[PDB]
Amino acid sequence: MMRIGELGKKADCLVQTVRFYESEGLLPEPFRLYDEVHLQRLLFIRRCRAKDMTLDEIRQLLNLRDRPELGCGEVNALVDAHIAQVRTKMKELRALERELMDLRRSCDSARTSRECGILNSLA
Amino acid sequence: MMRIGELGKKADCLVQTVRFYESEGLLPEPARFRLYDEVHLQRLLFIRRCRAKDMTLDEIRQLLNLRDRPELGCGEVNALVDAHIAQVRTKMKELRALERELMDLRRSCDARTSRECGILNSLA
Ligand SMILES: [Pb+2]
Ligand SMILES: [Pb+2]
Repeated sequence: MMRIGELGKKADCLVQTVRFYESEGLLPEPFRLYDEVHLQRLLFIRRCRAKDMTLDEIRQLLNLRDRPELGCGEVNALVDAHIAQVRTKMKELRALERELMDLRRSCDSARTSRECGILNSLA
Repeated sequence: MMRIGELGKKADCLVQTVRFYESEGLLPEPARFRLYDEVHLQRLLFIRRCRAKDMTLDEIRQLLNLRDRPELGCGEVNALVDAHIAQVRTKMKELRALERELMDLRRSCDARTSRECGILNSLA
């Protein structure tokens, strides 16, 4: 059994982070003592957040993990939807890059603010 | 001269958005019971174009300060856009790596239960 400080140390995260996850309903119930189940939960959360998952996605995955008898098809759908999201964002960012490159080309090294091609194209 | 509602109509933005920009120091003082004029409209349009090019409120604040000083060199405007381009390029690299990571995750499950789920099991 561990206090929150020792749990945080073992999970390589701050006490305030553990308390954030508690306030968001991501940790099972536990002065308050914690054990191996809580540590493994924190590690699971950590790996999900490192794969860009939101708290809502993690809450859904945890609910499925807690119910081993349920079908896991929705897990595949969650990851597929995330992949689709990232692909759309990449397209948007490339278009933004090209837009900004065009903006940059509108001005040179030796001008005043009054003559600035960037400021003038934004006006 | 215009009230805020008319200014918002002309700039194609909400009154609350105008007030947000005011609270953030992005708009000059009202022309005159607050009244606005053409200068405020052109400012809102400038802000709109900047935000559509992914600029943050801090970058916009910087650009506005340089716009308000026409006698200065505009070299720092070029540097601001160059730094933004560099930022976007790094983000694109990170996102592509994330995409490839998520594709690998998805490949780990391929009519199973949660107990046997390859995705859930790889995250445990
Ligand atoms: Pb699955
Ligand atoms: Pb310039």
